[PDB]
Amino acid sequence: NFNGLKGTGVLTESNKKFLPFQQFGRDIADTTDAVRDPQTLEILDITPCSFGGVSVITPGTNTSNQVAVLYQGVNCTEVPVAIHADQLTPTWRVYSTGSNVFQTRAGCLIGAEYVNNSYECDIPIGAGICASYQTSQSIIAYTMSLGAENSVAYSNNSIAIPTNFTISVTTEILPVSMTKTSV
Amino acid sequence: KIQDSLSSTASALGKLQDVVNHNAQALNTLVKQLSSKFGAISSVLNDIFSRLDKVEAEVQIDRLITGRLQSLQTYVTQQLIRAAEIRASANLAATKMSECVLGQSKRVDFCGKGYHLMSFPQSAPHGVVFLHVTYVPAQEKNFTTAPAICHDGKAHFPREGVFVSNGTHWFVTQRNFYEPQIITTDNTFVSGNCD
Amino acid sequence: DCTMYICGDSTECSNLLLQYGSFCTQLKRALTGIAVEQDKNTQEVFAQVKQIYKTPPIKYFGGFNFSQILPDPSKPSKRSFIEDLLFNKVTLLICAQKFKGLTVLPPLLTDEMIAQYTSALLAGTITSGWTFGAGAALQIPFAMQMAYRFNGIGVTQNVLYENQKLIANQFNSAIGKIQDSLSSTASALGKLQDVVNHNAQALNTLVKQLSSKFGAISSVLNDIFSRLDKVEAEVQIDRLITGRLQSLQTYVTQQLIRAAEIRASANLAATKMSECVLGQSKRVDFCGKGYHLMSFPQSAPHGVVFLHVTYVPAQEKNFTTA
Amino acid sequence: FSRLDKVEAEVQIDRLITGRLQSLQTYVTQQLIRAAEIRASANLAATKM
Ligand SMILES: *[C@@H]1O[C@H](CO)[C@@H](O[C@@H]2O[C@H](CO)[C@@H](O[C@@H]3O[C@H](CO)[C@@H](O)[C@H](O)[C@@H]3O)[C@H](O)[C@H]2NC(C)=O)[C@H](O)[C@H]1NC(C)=O
Ligand SMILES: *[C@@H]1O[C@H](CO)[C@@H](O[C@@H]2O[C@H](CO)[C@@H](O)[C@H](O)[C@H]2NC(C)=O)[C@H](O)[C@H]1NC(C)=O
Ligand SMILES: *[C@@H]1O[C@H](CO)[C@@H](O[C@@H]2O[C@H](CO)[C@@H](O)[C@H](O)[C@H]2NC(C)=O)[C@H](O)[C@H]1NC(C)=O
Ligand SMILES: *[C@@H]1O[C@H](CO)[C@@H](O[C@@H]2O[C@H](CO)[C@@H](O)[C@H](O)[C@H]2NC(C)=O)[C@H](O)[C@H]1NC(C)=O
Ligand SMILES: *[C@@H]1O[C@H](CO)[C@@H](O)[C@H](O)[C@H]1NC(C)=O
Ligand SMILES: *[C@@H]1O[C@H](CO)[C@@H](O)[C@H](O)[C@H]1NC(C)=O
Ligand SMILES: *[C@@H]1O[C@H](CO)[C@@H](O)[C@H](O)[C@H]1NC(C)=O
Ligand SMILES: *[C@@H]1O[C@H](CO)[C@@H](O)[C@H](O)[C@H]1NC(C)=O
Repeated sequence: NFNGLKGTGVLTESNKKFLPFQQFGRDIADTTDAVRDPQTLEILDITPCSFGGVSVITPGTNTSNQVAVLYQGVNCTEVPVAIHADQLTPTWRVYSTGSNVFQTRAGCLIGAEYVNNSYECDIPIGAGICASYQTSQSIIAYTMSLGAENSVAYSNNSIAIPTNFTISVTTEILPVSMTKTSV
Repeated sequence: KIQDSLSSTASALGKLQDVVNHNAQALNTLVKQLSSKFGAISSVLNDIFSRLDKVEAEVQIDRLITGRLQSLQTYVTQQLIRAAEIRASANLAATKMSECVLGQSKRVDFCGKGYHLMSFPQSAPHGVVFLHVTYVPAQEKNFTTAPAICHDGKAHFPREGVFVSNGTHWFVTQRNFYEPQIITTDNTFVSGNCD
Repeated sequence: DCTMYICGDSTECSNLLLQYGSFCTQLKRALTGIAVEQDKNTQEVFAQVKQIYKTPPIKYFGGFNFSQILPDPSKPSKRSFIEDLLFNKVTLLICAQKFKGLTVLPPLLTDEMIAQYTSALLAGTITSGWTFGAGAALQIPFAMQMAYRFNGIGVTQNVLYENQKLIANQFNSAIGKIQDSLSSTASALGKLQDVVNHNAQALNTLVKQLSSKFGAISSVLNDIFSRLDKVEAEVQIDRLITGRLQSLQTYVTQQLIRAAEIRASANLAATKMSECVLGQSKRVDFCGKGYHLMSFPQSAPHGVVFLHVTYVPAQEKNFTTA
Repeated sequence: FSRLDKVEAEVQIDRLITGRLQSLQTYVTQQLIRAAEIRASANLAATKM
């Protein structure tokens, strides 16, 4: 509550150079995000808490109950600081330092360990990360791979004529109509 | 082998089950969505009339008869969208039933993931399945090429076929089977010089 | 999010939104359905192969100059030069002011793999030719291949024999001159940034839409609570929250239309990489404005650029027939 | 206005402005759906051409 400008959020230190008479600082959404303390000319910046949601990466509940959460684009050296509920919540706030925390371009995946060799992938994680439930079973995150780089002996005299074949029969499935409804 | 792949998993028929799933789950939300009060005093409607005077009972029922009136138009709007790609897949289906089955398609990878042979429709719930009989090449062998020749001091090039040799003679083969043949005047024509 | 856009940094609003319930839950499902298809497109446009090829260190392509399109190892990335200008021309404080939950999720694929997929195709279409979209690719040298693509027009192979030297060098000049035409102006790339301009100004309209009073006394939730009775406060705040939620449905119902037309360009570009670069296409004025030879794909920010190498006849003469 | 005073006619007239505004948003939406169908048929003619 600064001069009747109510709200909610944490306060930080700002380097903005307010004019002698200006006091509030707005943004595109016409939301106050920079106020000057009435007590002294110090400039404060108002920021929200840690946000962005959490995208848990779990196999089916038919299989084990192991998880590996994801934080959307947060440098999570600050998630332990933002967490004061470790005693209150079991197996949730403890994830601030769980398995070997890994850092991607889309925030830090927590609860899994990077592996070197590249396979096909199952669960799209983001920014170049997939996972699967393997090894003693745990969560392993890696980088995708269409396959081993097949080197072709390109040459100005080389060609390849197949000498056999196969007649595959694949099934393409197409919808043609939905259910007729009436209200 | 087809029947094993059909029973291999539950995702083989995932592109029809989605339609019945996405057009029966829509109903369930539409039924559930009338439990919301929309800021009124109660979800049920007879109690509103039996608890407040007609002078200001119309204020609240107005907020409720507009919430449902817009909770219902949203279902229609999402239904116009969902009927635009089915109309855009009954046109591709009425096309693979129009060229794969009514003849052979010269398109590459349209009626078959590779060179194409035939097609078959099998009627399915709210859809169709095409047993796209397809050709796919198998193992190969190595050869060296020379797209020219000159024998009688002048060019003489074949009617149709490449000049590939294994080490003994240059042979003629088509583009997806090793099928050689010796040089003969029947498949050979003179065309310009050989320099 | 359901609440980060309406009931952010407040608690008296989060309780009120819960009774509504199934509305914004449908919102999250709509924008999650769009997101998945945004990967079913790029996985289909480029990744129609099962082997990431790569050209050998030898770079003598049939006598035709190809350095422009094939990536140069000396560059930090295996990215072709044209993609440098292509990524340069396209333009993108744009996210730090989106504290309202509009968190642009990054694509699953990254720009290098998309380049890695893209370079596979030119690795494919040049080394393997028109038969690498049908399973096992077959190496094809680039010089004598023309005797077959030309053969699919009506001209005998003798065009590339009796006129090899003049035909061979002519294909060289046109390829190089295109780089200059790419550097001409911004009108050529008008069909890419229009997408990023359309899909970024919409976000800005959504964010500034929060400032609307929507008939309420105050545009901020905290102020309306502190100057009027609690029993009558229910209808006042409920007026505003419906306005925002109605305004949120307008934004999503525009993306459903937008996602339904990029799906067309995601299903026609999946053909020119399946019927056109993988075989001399025959849909007239579809690949080549004229009799067709082949194509050469490239990449771009949220789109694809093609270089359709067409064939247009030159000057003519008249005669007498029977 | 000529019958009911300004003090409360705002909410009374607000019930009528929202009635028309909801109708425009319906009319324009049906155009966006329709305009795609013509665009679909504007390319099944540009091909037969
Ligand atoms: C390359 O493929 C040919 C195809 O069979 C292999 O056979 C060699 O070439 C011709 C085959 O048309 C033979 O010439 C004729 O053979 C018959 C039957 O032996 C003979 O009666 C005739 O008088 C005439 O010689 C040739 O003999 C045959 N063998 C050799 C050693 O040249 C050929 O072996 C293959 N070359 C390779 C794999 O290096
Ligand atoms: C293509 O490969 C198949 C698979 O082996 C070949 O089928 C074999 O044919 C021979 C004689 O024709 C039989 O003795 C084998 O038992 C067959 N294999 C199987 C698995 O049944 C076929 O012959 C090959 N075709 C060509 C032209 O080489
Ligand atoms: C046979 O196939 C091979 C496939 O790699 C072709 O390439 C030769 O491979 C061998 C190794 O098995 C090397 O020793 C040769 O040096 C490769 N050739 C060249 C030109 O480098 C080979 O050319 C094919 N041979 C024929 C006669 O078709
Ligand atoms: C096709 O033309 C290009 C034009 O740049 C050639 O690239 C040049 O190659 C020479 C050596 O052949 C280098 O000295 C130049 O520096 C290259 N140019 C640039 C701008 O770097 C290319 O080599 C030609 N194709 C072939 C097969 O020689
Ligand atoms: C549950 O997982 C097990 C693997 O331990 C698998 O065999 C089983 O089929 C799964 N359940 C269902 C219903 O598929
Ligand atoms: C993330 O935090 C680490 C440790 O404080 C720091 O070294 C790194 O530069 C940070 N990365 C950012 C802010 O992008
Ligand atoms: C994994 O790869 C890194 C470099 O990519 C290497 O330093 C490390 O030794 C590798 N570890 C194993 C177990 O292969
Ligand atoms: C292929 O290229 C190499 C080097 O460029 C050359 O020595 C050889 O003669 C070429 N072969 C043909 C058939 O052009």
